[PDB]
Amino acid sequence: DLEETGRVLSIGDGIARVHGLRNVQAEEMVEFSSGLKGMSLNLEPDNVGVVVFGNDKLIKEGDIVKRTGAIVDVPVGEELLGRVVDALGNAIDGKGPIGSKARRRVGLKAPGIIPRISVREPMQTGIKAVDSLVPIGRGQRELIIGDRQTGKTSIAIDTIINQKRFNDGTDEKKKLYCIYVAIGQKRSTVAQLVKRLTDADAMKYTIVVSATASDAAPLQYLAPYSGCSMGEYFRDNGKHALIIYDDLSKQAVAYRQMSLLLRRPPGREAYPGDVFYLHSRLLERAAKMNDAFGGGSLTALPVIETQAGDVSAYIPTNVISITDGQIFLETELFYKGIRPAINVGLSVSRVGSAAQTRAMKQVAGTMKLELAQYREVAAFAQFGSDLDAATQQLLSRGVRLTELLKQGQYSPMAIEEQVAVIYAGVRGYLDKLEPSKITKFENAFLSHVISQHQALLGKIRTDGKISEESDAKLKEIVTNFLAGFEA
Amino acid sequence: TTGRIVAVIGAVVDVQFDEGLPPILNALEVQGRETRLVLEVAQHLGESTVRTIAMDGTEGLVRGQKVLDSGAPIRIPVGPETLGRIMNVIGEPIDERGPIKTKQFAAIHAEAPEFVEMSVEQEILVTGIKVVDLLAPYAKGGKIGLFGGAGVGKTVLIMELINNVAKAHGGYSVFAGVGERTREGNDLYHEMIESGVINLKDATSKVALVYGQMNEPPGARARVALTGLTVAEYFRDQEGQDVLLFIDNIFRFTQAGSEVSALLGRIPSAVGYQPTLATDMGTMQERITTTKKGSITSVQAIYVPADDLTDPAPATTFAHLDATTVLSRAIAELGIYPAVDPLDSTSRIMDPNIVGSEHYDVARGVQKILQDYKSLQDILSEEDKLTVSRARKIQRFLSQPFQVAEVFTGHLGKLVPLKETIKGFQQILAGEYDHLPEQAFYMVGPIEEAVAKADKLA
Amino acid sequence: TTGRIVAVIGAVVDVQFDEGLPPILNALEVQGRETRLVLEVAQHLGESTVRTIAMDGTEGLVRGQKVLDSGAPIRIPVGPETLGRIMNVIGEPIDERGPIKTKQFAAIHAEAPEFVEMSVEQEILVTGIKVVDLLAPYAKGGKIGLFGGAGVGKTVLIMELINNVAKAHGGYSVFAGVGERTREGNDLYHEMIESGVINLKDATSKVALVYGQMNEPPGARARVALTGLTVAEYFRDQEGQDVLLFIDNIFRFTQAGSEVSALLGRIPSAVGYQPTLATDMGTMQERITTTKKGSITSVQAIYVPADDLTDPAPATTFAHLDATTVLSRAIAELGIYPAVDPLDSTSRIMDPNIVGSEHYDVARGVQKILQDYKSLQDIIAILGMDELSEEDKLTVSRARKIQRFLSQPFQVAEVFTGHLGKLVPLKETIKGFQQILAGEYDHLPEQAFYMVGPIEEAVAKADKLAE
Ligand SMILES: Nc1ncnc2c1ncn2[C@@H]1O[C@H](COP(=O)(O)OP(=O)(O)NP(=O)(O)O)[C@@H](O)[C@H]1O
Ligand SMILES: Nc1ncnc2c1ncn2[C@@H]1O[C@H](COP(=O)(O)OP(=O)(O)NP(=O)(O)O)[C@@H](O)[C@H]1O
Ligand SMILES: [Mg+2]
Ligand SMILES: [Mg+2]
Repeated sequence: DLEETGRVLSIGDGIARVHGLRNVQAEEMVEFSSGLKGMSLNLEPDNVGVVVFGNDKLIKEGDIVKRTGAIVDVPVGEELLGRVVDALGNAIDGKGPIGSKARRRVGLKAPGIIPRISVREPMQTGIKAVDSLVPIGRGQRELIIGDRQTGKTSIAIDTIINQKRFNDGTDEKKKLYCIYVAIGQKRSTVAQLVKRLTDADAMKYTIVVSATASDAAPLQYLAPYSGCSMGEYFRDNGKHALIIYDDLSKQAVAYRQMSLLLRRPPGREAYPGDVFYLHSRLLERAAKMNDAFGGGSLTALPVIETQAGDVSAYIPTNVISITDGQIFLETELFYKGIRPAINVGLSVSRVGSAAQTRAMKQVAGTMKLELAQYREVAAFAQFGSDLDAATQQLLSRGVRLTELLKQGQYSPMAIEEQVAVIYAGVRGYLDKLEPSKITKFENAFLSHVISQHQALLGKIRTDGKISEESDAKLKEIVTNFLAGFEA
Repeated sequence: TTGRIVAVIGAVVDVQFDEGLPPILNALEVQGRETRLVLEVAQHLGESTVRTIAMDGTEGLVRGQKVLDSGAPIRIPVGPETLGRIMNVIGEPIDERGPIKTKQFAAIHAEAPEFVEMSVEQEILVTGIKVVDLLAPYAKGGKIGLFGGAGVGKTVLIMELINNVAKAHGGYSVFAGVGERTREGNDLYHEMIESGVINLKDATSKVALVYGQMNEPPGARARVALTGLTVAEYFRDQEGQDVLLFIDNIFRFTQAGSEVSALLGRIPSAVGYQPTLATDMGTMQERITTTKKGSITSVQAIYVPADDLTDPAPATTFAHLDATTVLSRAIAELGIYPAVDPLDSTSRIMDPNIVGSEHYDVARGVQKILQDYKSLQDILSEEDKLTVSRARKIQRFLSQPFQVAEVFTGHLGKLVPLKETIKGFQQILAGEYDHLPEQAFYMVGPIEEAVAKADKLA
Repeated sequence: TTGRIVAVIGAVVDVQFDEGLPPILNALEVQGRETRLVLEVAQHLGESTVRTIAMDGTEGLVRGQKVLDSGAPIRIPVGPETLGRIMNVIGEPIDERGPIKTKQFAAIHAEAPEFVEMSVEQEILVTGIKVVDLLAPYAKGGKIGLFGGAGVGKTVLIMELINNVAKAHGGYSVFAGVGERTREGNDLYHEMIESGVINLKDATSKVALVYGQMNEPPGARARVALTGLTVAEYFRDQEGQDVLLFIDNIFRFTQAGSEVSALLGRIPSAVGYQPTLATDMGTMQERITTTKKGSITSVQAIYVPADDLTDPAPATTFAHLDATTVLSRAIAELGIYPAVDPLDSTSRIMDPNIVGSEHYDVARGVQKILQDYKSLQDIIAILGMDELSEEDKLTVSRARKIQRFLSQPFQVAEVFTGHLGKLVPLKETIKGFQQILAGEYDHLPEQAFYMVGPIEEAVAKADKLAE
């Protein structure tokens, strides 16, 4: 039966060439005699090129390969929350079977033009620089991009940790379920990651999909799509999900391996012609649904690793163009003390203000301009001791605002707390303070306003802005506090 | 005749035919599927087998699956019924509104007009937008590079262009979203409905939409510009119109061509581009031109890879451009709308022979004064102080309220005839309004409205 | 079952079998050889033919020569009796001390420990090297990588680590010499006999040695890392106790793979590498790990071809590490040894919650002053130092002193420096940099800070440089 079965002609480097299987479909999952699965990526006149989901030591020439009516799907639902799974939704945390009642195909088409409505609901990271200057809304795709060790994962982890307050709340609408897809990472890194989320009490609303460095290439290739389908269950049921793809550079490497070994034509950087199509199919599935379709959303935060800051390499170029905006991280910023190391000048969100609350909108506009004006002049901050008061004031203000965009890890901020800090800088109250003392100021200032002035913070969120009365109370707290702090 | 699939490798499908082989570029229809899968013939491999590029995903295809030769390249609905509709590369409605009920269909691969059909007429296409018409005017049958994108009012400028050309020339527009982000395709459609350039309740729509979205295979994104072109060609070649064609964006056209070339196993050229980079560009671009029946004029959003103007992609594209519209965040942050950079935006037809002698001099004068203004920004005498006040009022007069922005801004939009634009800027250069204030020139139409705004500020 | 060689091209040997085909990874034994020649099955080509990689030279092989399937992958001696011995890729003794008298053996190919087997414990491992301890500290049981171009200091650093950490280690150590200098293997061997770490007459040896150096063909170089780590895996899982694993140089594993890639019939990826670079690396690296059963503190020297850290080999290695020490020719060329780039070295445990806020603050302060100076250097090379404010030129002078206080004479580098080796306690490292940052030595000459141990020696040097 060479219609529903076949025989291995050759096997090497995770590619089985199979004779027969005449009735196999493109991309169909088939099964080897050993129990290993494989995907039929190359249908040729005289063979099927099958990519191996495992160790090829278990596949030999002449081995039988069968069609099984297999569907490449994954478990989906609320039972995955708190669980660590592999690329196929198998529990790898040792806590037993997923209690899944529903499943979904990993390879599905994105919603088209009509079922969508414009992105308008804030997706709050709790990271001042992002929420103020690179705002993200629900349904958006926002790239996190930079060299190794520039703080990319940390942005994602703080974002996930930030959702606890909405998720512990009663406003069923602000709630955001999270999915962290690890691709190509080492297992101990992923364990540190999950420990961090567990200690933060973030695991209970997070799914971790993990296809690590020793997992076969096709498993790493599938992981994003598997994660995506899990996200789509929430999106299509009137709920909101956030997915992180950490990282798509590693997924593209896995796909390149398979492509080259299937002898598909190599292009720039040896990537195949369909490598853009690989990521665009994935990233288009993040969407904001109109009310007619339940009004759910899937927000994606893909991660891309650049090499020596080259944002114009092949895979970076692809994902930059695909996404709605980018958060650019830089090594010189990181070591200068700008952490998170966001280049605000280059970073962009095409969704913009539409993803921002009134409270944030009333302070972010000013900060954006004052920093933009500062950027034109910043070059001679250590060389402009003589120039006139106007350009001196631009530098003084801009250096101060830059310090206010610095943030520690693992403590994402409520919006009212963010705007209270940005308020102090933009209204000039910190213009006389030594720049190197600002981070220390903010830590203590924020702790003071949270501890004692919870009525003021509540009012900022109650009103949805800083009113005249809130402005008055803030002026007295800040100015008196600053005097004591710089003693 | 009916062929059979013999190979499926990603978005490349080989089909064997027993009788007559379909010529290269023919559309083939895969049988036994949910939605329409079109394959475009790319190569005759030998032994009665053709290589094809898929227009949609190839998952689920089986060797031996039946394929029908349609007898022609991809053919799409053309005519008035396309206006206000959204179709894909293969001419299907994707706006969920039913059939596009045209009385004619047309092949998306058409040869560029012959040498004998060329119109030697170097004519300006009046947009009614002050910055554009005076300083960097559009030429009928020309190509315009549109620079910028986010927060610089690109979509509003596009919709106002659509509005103005229809209102003043009776010419329709076609928008081709090449590598369209689905979210942004949705946004654009709804913004067009709100501005009124698309009407869902009657036959008064001014644009036909053609979307080739980012999640579609290389073949689809490479051909969707030709689909847009073909819709535009109907209005020129059948209805004698001066047509506007928008391509957003031309780099993703080139990118999709490169992907297609790679998939077909063609050896990449310098910087990884397709060896056919220039010919892929030329066969598309040359269809945009003025002929004896009418013209297609094209505004093309250009992305510049690595900010390298010498990169093969923009370098090849620039060969075809007659003008640039540079949208600047610096101009936007000054509150000037449209945010067109009046110094960076250029036009080949800014020539005393082509435009007026009056046109050329006033433009050259406005260019010089705005340059001199930036030179005198570093440092005045009575001659210099006179030119600084004049150039600032000229900066404001380049701003303009758009009809498309009427529902949002609340202010009435203005379409300014060419001669009214020229005289207005001319009179400031002659200093007939040195007696009048500065902010009286901000957001007006003809210069008479600036005089009317000055009276209101008394 | 028996096969016959049908093709020989360099290290790549094709063997045809009439009956039972050997599975991929199986070790095959070539018949009629003076010394044991192993072929490892890499591919099934079809037509009853396998493609193999040789573990030694293929000179003298003939088409038709008999090959036996061993029925398993390469299996090597493991256990206590490997200690004090030197083994090659296939587990043969190369120290001329007779058989490895073990009765326990292990295949060099094995599955990586699962996710459930991971340990999240991370505590500092003090090295007594100022730059490392201050800025990018190592973790006990963590994965440490030492990156560098040719000749910048990877081996000197690993030898110093062996000196400061391994010589007083209470458990077992494994050193794997992978594609490096045979001379360095001989140096190390005799140094360890002198230090008593290896004992030739009793059973007290604490180090197992495994070597396959750059005189070997690529097959040996491709597999010798697995041999060395298989030895370490035994000590981790079967003895349980804390294991130190040193590898010099793990790049040579990936390079060996690139040497044979074309002959294995693969289209190249970028920069001439095998398409399988990342998955090959992953399957190997994921075994080099602490688990719930036992701890491995792994220190891997990682070569950087053409000094380009974006080269696919080192680029792909970063993600496998908990601490990275990146060396630089631009720093070494100034006489700053160890040539660690303070602005390109990182550690998971560089966290205020782990190392304490004082350690963290001084380290971040040091990195800021150095990055600030680096960003100014080129501007003042043209416009002149005189253009700077007293604030900027104060941070220039301070940064240049900090750069110098980061240098250190190593005990293993005395033949290069002319200076006695110094080991600096963590407390003193922190204190010294804190003081320089605070401006407490603004009055002292730059050079007093160069090539010393603790801060007191800089003070002492300042007096000596006077008269
Ligand atoms: N806001 C922050 N403040 C201080 N330290 C930070 C911050 N964000 C990240 N870090 C530290 O910077 C280091 C790198 O951050 P990480 O989030 O791992 O970046 P990455 O680019 O994802 N690294 P990798 O994936 O390993 O290339 C870690 O040690 C973090 O603890
Ligand atoms: N800490 C040090 N102090 C003084 N000199 C050093 C030091 N490290 C390296 N050198 C000098 O530089 C040479 C090369 O150092 P070494 O550690 O052998 O380089 P490597 O990075 O291992 N190069 P390779 O093995 O060729 O990839 C040494 O032999 C010394 O002469
Ligand atoms: Mg990371
Ligand atoms: Mg060395």
